[PDB]
Amino acid sequence: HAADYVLYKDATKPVEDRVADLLGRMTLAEKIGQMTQIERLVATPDVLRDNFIGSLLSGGGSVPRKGATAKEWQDMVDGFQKACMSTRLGIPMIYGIDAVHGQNNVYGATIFPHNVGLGATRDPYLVKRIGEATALEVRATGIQYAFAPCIAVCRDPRWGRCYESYSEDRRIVQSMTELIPGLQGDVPKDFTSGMPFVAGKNKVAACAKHFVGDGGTVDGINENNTIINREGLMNIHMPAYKNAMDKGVSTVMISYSSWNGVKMHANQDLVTGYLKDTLKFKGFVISDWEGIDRITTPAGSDYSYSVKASILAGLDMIMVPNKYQQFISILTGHVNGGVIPMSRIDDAVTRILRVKFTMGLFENPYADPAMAEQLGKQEHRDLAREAARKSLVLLKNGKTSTDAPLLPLPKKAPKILVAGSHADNLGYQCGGWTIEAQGDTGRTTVGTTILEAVKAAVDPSTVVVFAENPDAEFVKSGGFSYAIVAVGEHPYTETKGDNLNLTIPEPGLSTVQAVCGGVRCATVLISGRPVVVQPLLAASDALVAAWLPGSEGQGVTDALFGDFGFTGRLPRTWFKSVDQLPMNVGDAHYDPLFRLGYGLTTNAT
Repeated sequence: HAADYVLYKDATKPVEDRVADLLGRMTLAEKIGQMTQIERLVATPDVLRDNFIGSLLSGGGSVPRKGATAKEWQDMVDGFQKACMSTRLGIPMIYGIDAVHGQNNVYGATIFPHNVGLGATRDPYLVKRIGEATALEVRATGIQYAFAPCIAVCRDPRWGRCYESYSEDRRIVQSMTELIPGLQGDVPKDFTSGMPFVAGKNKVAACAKHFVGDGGTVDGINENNTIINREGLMNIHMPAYKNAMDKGVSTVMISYSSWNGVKMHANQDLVTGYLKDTLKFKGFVISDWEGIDRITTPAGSDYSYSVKASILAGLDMIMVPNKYQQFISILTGHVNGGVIPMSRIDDAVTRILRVKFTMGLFENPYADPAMAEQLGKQEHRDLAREAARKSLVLLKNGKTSTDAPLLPLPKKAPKILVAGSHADNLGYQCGGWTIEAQGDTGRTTVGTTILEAVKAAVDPSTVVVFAENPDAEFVKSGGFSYAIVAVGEHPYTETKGDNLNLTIPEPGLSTVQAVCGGVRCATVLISGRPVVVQPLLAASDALVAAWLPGSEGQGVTDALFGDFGFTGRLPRTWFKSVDQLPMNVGDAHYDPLFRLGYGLTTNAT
C-alpha cells in the first residue's frame, strides 16, 4: 500500500511470491553473489557489498578472538550483516558454522557428546533436545546456520570422522535425524517432504551432510572412493537423507568422497537426478570447503572446470571460501559464454532465497542481544550431563563371574586414586571440533574434567589423590580403596584422524596396568571409535567406553558412583583386530569382540 512498496520486503506475502519477486529484479552479479559463501577471514564491508555476497562462514577455529564473549560474536556477525543490508537490494547474508556437538568453536559453549556416543543412547528425543539447546547457543552468538547433522553411516572405524557418525547401522542414524527438528523446529502438520523449514529467530537452519556415502570409503580413507553398487548405496548410505527431507532439512552439503570413481561434487545424476528430482529437495545444496577444487587431480589445477562441473551438477552455494574474486569471475564468464544457462543460476538463487525467506532472515537479519545469556546455560549443561551418562557403555564389571561387581563405586572411602592422561584434560574429553577443528589439550573452555567430577561427587571424608602416570609402587603403597583411570585417543578430525592401527597412544595401557596391578580399578576409555581393547580389558576390573563425552564430566561419575545405572549399548561393532576390517553387523564372517548392541547394565545405588 505505500507508494514505494516492494513485494519481496513484505513479510505478510507467501515465500514463493517473495522469492520470485526478488529474483526477477536481480542482476547476474547479484545472483552469483548469492551463490558465494566466504570465510569471515577474507570478509570486509566493501567485499561483502561490492560482490553482493550471499553467505559467510567460520571454519574450525575461525573466531573474532580467543575467548570471545557471545556479544563479541554478535557484534562481528551484525557488522557483516550491516554491509550486506546496505546493498541495492538489501539481501541479508546467512552465517554458517560447525555447531556439531553444541556451538563448539565458541569459548564457554556447552559441549555435548559426539555423535557416536549419542548413538549409544538409542534416545532420539534426547538428541532432539540437544538440537534445541544447540540452536539457542548458536543464536546466542548471532549465527543462523549450523553445518549439522552429519548423517554419515561409518562402515569402517579407521575413518577419522567415525565419531561424527551415530552408528554403522543406518536405522540408528535415521532415528537420530531428530536433531533436525530440534535445531530448526518441528514442521507443520501438512508439511511437504523436501521443503526447507526453520521456525524463526530462535532456531537455525540445519545441514544434512555429507551427501552421500562419506562413511563408506575404502579402508575408511577420508575423502576417498566409496565402492558399492546402487542397491547398497540406497540401502546403507541414503536412507537418512529421506528422513531429513521429511523433517524439512534446509540445506544439504556435498561430500568430498567419490561413488564408484565419480566425485560427488561433479555428480549430476545424484545431486540433481536423485536429491533434487527424486527426493524433491527444495532447499539449497552447498559444497564442502574447496570441495569443487578437489574435483580435479591435482586439486585446484583447473578451477574453471571445477566451477563448470559443480554448478552443472546442481550445487547451489559454493563454500569457496577464500578465492571469491576468482570464483565469481569464472562463473560470470561461463554464464556470459553460454556454458552455464541462466536457468541453472536462477534455480540456485531460488533455493538460496527460499531458505532465507522461509527462516525469517529478511525479518530478523540482526542478532538478539537478549540471547547472549543462552551460551553455556546451566540447563543445557544439565542436558549434556544426562547425554554423557546415557552414552557410556559398560564393557566389563568384574574379572570373573564370581567377583563382587566393582561398579557402582562407593562415594565414601578413606582414600581413592584418580589417574591417567585423560582424567584431568577437558580438551581430550571433548575431542575434535572443540575450539579448534582438530580439538586441543587442556583447559580449553568451561567444563568439568573427570577428576573435578570425582571431587564434586565423593563424601567429604574421601581423600582424592590425582597422579597422571603413577608407577606400580606408588599405587601399592598408597592405601587406596580403588582407582579410576582414564586413558584414550587424542583429539582429531578429518584426515588427521584416519588411523590404520587403532591402538591408543602411550602412556595409556602402561598406566592402566600399573594402577590395576595395585588396586581394584575402573578404566574409563575416551575414544572416537572402537580401539584395540583386549589388553586394557585384561588388566581392568571394570571398563567403560565413554566415547567423547564433552564438557560435562559429571556424566561419567553419575554412572560410576551409581546415581544412575549404565544403559548405553554399542552403536558400532567392536572388532577383535583391525585385520578384520571392515566388519559390520549383518556381515557374513561376523566375529566381533563385542557385537553391536552389547552393553552391561547396573542399577542405581
